[PDB]
Amino acid sequence: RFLKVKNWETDVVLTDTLHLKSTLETGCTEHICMGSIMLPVRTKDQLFPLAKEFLDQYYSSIKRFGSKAHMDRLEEVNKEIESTSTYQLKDTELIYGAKHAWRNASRCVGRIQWSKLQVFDARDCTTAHGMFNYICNHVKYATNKGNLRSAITIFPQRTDGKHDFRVWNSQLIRYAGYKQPDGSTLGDPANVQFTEICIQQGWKAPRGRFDVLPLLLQANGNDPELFQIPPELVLEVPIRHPKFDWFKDLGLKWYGLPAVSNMLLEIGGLEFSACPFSGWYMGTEIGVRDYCDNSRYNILEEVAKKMDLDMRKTSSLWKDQALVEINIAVLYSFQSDKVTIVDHHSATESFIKHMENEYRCRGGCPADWVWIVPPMSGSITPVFHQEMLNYRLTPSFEYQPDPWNTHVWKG
Amino acid sequence: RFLKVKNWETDVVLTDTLHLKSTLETGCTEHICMGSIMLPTKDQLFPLAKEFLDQYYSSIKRFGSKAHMDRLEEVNKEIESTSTYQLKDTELIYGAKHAWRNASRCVGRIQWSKLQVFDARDCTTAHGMFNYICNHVKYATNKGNLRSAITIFPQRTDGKHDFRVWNSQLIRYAGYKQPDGSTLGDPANVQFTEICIQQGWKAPRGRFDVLPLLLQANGNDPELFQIPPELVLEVPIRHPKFDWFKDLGLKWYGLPAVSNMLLEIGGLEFSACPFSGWYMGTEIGVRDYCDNSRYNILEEVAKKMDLDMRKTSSLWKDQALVEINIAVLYSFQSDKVTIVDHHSATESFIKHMENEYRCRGGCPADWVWIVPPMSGSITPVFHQEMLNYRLTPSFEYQPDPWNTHVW
Ligand code: HEM
Ligand code: HEM
Ligand SMILES: Cc1cc(N)nc(C[C@@H]2CNC[C@@H]2OCC/C=C/c2cccc(F)c2)c1
Ligand SMILES: Cc1cc(N)nc(C[C@@H]2CNC[C@@H]2OCC/C=C/c2cccc(F)c2)c1
Ligand SMILES: C[C@H](O)[C@H](O)[C@H]1CNc2nc(N)[nH]c(=O)c2N1
Ligand SMILES: C[C@H](O)[C@H](O)[C@H]1CNc2nc(N)[nH]c(=O)c2N1
Ligand SMILES: [Zn+2]
Repeated sequence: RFLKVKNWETDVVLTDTLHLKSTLETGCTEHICMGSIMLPVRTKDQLFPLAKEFLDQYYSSIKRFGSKAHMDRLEEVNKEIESTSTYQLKDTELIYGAKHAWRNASRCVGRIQWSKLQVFDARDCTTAHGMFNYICNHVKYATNKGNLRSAITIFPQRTDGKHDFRVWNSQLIRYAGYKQPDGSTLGDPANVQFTEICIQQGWKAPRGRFDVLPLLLQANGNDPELFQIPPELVLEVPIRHPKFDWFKDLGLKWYGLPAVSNMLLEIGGLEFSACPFSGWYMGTEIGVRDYCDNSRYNILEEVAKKMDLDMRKTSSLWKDQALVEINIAVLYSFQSDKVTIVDHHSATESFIKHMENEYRCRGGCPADWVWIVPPMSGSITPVFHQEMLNYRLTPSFEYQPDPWNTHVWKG
Repeated sequence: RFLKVKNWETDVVLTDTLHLKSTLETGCTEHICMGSIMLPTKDQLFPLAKEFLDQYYSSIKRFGSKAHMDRLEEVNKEIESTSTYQLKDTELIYGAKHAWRNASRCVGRIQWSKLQVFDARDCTTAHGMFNYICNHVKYATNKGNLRSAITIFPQRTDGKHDFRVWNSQLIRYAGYKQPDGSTLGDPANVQFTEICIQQGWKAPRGRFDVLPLLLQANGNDPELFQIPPELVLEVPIRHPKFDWFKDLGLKWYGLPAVSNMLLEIGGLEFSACPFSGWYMGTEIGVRDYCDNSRYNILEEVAKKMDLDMRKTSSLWKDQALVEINIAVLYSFQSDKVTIVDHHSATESFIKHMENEYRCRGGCPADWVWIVPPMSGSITPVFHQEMLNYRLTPSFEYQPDPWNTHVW
């Protein structure tokens, strides 16, 4: 069956057939759409079909489907599963797997870059000190003195689910938030709980507005251990505005490297519960969300005051005005310091090109519209007007519950 | 089977049960989500009739009363005999209000119960349609102080005797195919503007020409009517700070009035039910003024503000978009024509969502339409999970009449 998507700005009509390879479920039914819901141990029995599915995909892509090497590899995996109960990915399969998880990430506007992904193989890792080193190296390689390169580091897969590798941080680099006795927060409000855990675990907190949190790392199902990224490995950008000279005295800065560490990479049935990955920012992730959610730094008031906007009625659009100025300041700063960043206009445009190309070359591109359209100026970006189809392909990145909810404490 | 919705800004969790009475299909499956697609006999009539009357009598606290069973019988009898039935005034008023209450794509539903309903079921001709519509326009406009209303022409019969209002809105500007190659007026309306010309309209060929109504009665060929100019309240667009804004020659109309939808109540189909409320600012300033395929004035505005249009990263589009929208609100306010801004309106839908969760057990909402087309994440609806499902009575899209009318 063929499914058509229309762009209402251009009238371009695309045809999806790739949704026919979709496996996992969406959360939706014929009676309810759960399209705006944020969140809508594996036996031999289920594992070989998944391995087989993945390996048929790998071997088609390299143009060897049906070859001896393909059959022999099916055979080899088959055996390994029924004798040790799991199996090991080859280097080529792991690289391919991790690229495709990104390619299949329907909530990711940056996918035009999916084939340029430096894969770091950390499957020989055994301790939390080992993980630290691996993560320091990724951070240095990815940062690259401001010329950001996309990368992922992949630690040993799940075994019995009692011996998991996890990164407890939700991003490798993030600012502490501290809830004060008066009910206010210093630093990033989103990170308060993580920051209490670290403090509990022994971290001595400076207690400023921008403290880079320590990594909290779990190897082999063991209790997590604290480590401090070397500051010289943490590129930061002070934020200033091209026209407004008072902007800088707001005291704002941000880190250059966005690096998601709390997700689970599934490849061919295997579960990599520690796979920190990193790319580069779209400006609005900082200027819209990080600075301007009420539940984050919430600097909109202070910025509108200083621009002397009429603040006594929402209808002056003072919030909208302040938000655009802040975002200007974020792109200006990153650009001035030569730290890679992309604006939301250029990023949505690249995506639509990527999306069309994926339809022509792959029969589709699963895309989640709620996530792809930027969180300011939606309708003046070309994705707003693009119909999309959302579906789940493997390999894939998945959410997992935070580890402090599920960890069996040892000693 | 009971479903939770979380607000990520407040942590407020609401529990939806209303979806279990969801009747129609969404377009999604367990394999594919279609959340972002624009358009995803006697034997069926009685169930539909029954389901509706059941909710009506429940609403008036008379579920399973003599009056209730008596009516179910009376309707059951009318259908068996006539193949259709007629709604009581009270049923029709309740049905229209609930079609709006159930509009998953409408941010303005806090207002659903203040809807003045005009029963035009006795209408027989286009001239009659025209009279009813002018009365609707004048009543709803109310010299700038807008009031919600719907006018309801006679229901579908054998489907070759449909009443349709061919315009997509009661009041829209003309769009013209030009020798130049570009587009004069509103490009949304080009086709329809040509159908009017082609039935005899005398286009004045300007940027802002109020289109003539094309009305169809009892499946007849449609006719033209010029809404009296003095009933069309228009607003000149100026900026509270930029003196030059005026010189762009921008105006919009005060009355948003959708006329191309099909209202379905208890299985009955009202193919002509133009309805109107009042504008959210962004509807004119973001979409009407700034869409590529619309008036598309951002470049012209950015220029007058002397912004750096060399690179997209100066955010020149975004800056101009805010100002264009500031001017829309300011103008409507200055001329005292009701408008709501997107902050105020989404904050209202949130309180209305809460009320519906506690009073009705839920609220179908299409997040993709609810979240404004500018500044999404700074409005509270950005962070609010929503469930989308189809309840009846409802408004539905229908084929544009010309594609269908046997001429
Ligand atoms: C090249 C630079 C990249 C850019 C500009 C980019 C852009 C984005 C943005 C703006 C989001 C949504 C964040 C939000 O608004 O909450 C996102 C989500 C995501 N991206 Fe990327 N991305 C990039 C690289 C990558 C990489 C390297 C990966 C992993 C290989 C990745 C995988 C994902 C995933 C899994 C999500 C969903 C996150 C979640 O569900 O919490 N992206 N992308
Ligand atoms: C009272 C002020 C009202 C406000 C502020 C309002 C707001 C809106 C907005 C902003 C949209 C999205 C429009 C778009 O972006 O295309 C919309 C859609 C809609 N509203 Fe309202 N509304 C109002 C009154 C009404 C009334 C009186 C009705 C019916 C009685 C109604 C029913 C609908 C329907 C069916 C849609 C979806 C139309 C479509 O799918 O194209 N609304 N509303
Ligand atoms: C590699 C990468 C590049 C890039 N530009 N952006 C991303 C993803 C972004 C980066 N900053 C945070 C975001 O990750 C998701 C954060 C929130 C998501 C979330 C999802 C589910 C539940 C929840 F609580 C939160 C990743
Ligand atoms: C009553 C009302 C008030 C209000 N503020 N807004 C609305 C709905 C708005 C009025 N202007 C645009 C929108 O009407 C329908 C928009 C287009 C929808 C559409 C649906 C299917 C196909 C298509 F081409 C277009 C209705
Ligand atoms: C493709 C997508 O479904 C389409 O562009 C939608 C997106 N959201 C919208 N939201 C509103 N309010 N109005 C619209 O016309 C649309 N168009
Ligand atoms: C409720 C809703 O699904 C949720 O708040 C989403 C909306 N869109 C988003 N879009 C992006 N890019 N990132 C997000 O975190 C969210 N949050
Ligand atoms: Zn869906």
